Amino acid sequence: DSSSIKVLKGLDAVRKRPGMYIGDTDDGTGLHHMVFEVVDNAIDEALAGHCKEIIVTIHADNSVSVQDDGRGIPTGIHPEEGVSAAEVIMTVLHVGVSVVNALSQKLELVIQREGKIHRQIYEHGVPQAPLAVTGETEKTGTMVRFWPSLETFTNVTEFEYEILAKRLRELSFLNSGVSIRLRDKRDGKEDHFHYE
Ligand SMILES: CNc1cccc2cc(C(=O)Nc3ccc(C(=O)O)cc3)c(=O)[nH]c12
Repeated sequence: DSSSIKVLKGLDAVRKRPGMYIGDTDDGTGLHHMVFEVVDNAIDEALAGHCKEIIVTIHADNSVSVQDDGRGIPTGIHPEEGVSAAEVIMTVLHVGVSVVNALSQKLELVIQREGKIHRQIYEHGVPQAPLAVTGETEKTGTMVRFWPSLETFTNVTEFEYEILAKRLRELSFLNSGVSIRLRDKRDGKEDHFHYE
């Protein structure tokens, strides 16, 4: 199946030359760019008028989650490639959320839409299983939590609050109307960014 082959070549490509996709993997810039890429996806959903709140969280285990209250990534199985439209978005190259997926040792996807909660787990960009319904809900949105591969990233491996805060504040400025929360579980620090 062409599609599976393609996807794995893409993932492999990104892990072999991460500099070409995420930036420097020693100085922290690439590592923080992982967060910004995921956030940019949530910003699109806000720009489209479906997302009002985005929540960025620094977890104690040095992963980062991004939650929006948008529509939820479509979950219906694409006829054309045999898996959830969400998995296509998470894995197909073109920088795209697939790059962050490729360079994460684990990624967790939680989608709320059409009354159902769906969940999928990825490792180094590869799904452990197809997207599956775990429950019901009245809410909508997309939550992506990722744990960056320490095979890829060295030296600066811990997320730095201030670096995330500066960029998220910039993004709220550029995208007037979007409301962004940043919360650090390591010490309870939090901020709310919202402009005009
Ligand atoms: C944390 N959030 C987050 C992380 C990473 C990727 C995405 C991707 C989307 C997205 O693709 N939404 C979307 C919604 C509806 C439809 C439709 O046709 O109904 C098509 C696309 C998103 O909303 N949020 C994301």
